[PDB]
Amino acid sequence: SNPYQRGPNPTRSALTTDGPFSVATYSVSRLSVSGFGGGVIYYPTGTTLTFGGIAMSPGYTADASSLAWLGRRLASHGFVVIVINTNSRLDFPDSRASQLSAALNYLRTSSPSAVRARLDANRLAVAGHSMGGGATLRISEQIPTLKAGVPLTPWHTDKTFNTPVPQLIVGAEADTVAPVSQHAIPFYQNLPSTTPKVYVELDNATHFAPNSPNAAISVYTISWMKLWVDNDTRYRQFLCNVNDPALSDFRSNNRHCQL
Repeated sequence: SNPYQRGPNPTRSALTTDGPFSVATYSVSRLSVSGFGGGVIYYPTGTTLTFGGIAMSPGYTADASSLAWLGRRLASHGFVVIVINTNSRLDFPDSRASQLSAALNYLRTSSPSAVRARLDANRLAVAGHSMGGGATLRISEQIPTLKAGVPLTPWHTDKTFNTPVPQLIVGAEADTVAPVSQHAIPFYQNLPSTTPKVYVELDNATHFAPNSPNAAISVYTISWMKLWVDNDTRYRQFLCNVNDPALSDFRSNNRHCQL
């Protein structure tokens, strides 16, 4: 019996809409926190259970609203999610990584009591778009107790990240901002061979696909978070033996397909 398992047995279709948990939102004002620019918390309501936490970073120039659909999507599947605003819209990936760390500390320590009541403070993960995807890789190096990272169409000047944190990297096949041959794929290849890793390549997609509702991004992000944050092996089925019309490529070392 897995004490972290939440929700009914999944289907692929179920991972393309908001999940079964009702969601509350809390706006974190810039002037109320230090180390990051505030943001929005999405968290489950109507429940006595606790859930893992996820911090998400937008990309260059963007704010938390650019990932609002995804923060709510994840929270509704059973997670406490903070989507950050950054100190400056022009912050680069390593700065964003520091701010994700500050946001996770805040989430665990100083967020509203109703948020902390829903949070298992020890089961945490990260995701982000573009420069925020680079930040996801960087913070995974810095905090190797994180349970998972999901870099979405990631961008970073550094290509090698030494982390044991399982990563599912989403590339956009037709990306010209962070071309997968120069960003996503090198990131995937250069992670340690012993780290569980997946590369999902969205067929014909472009750089800003993650900022709009996207069924494939939802399926793979929920599944990776469930598998690693909750140890929920019911989600292996979406990550193994994959033949998905939305994808132009799927690569993995398949460490996640077994215990």
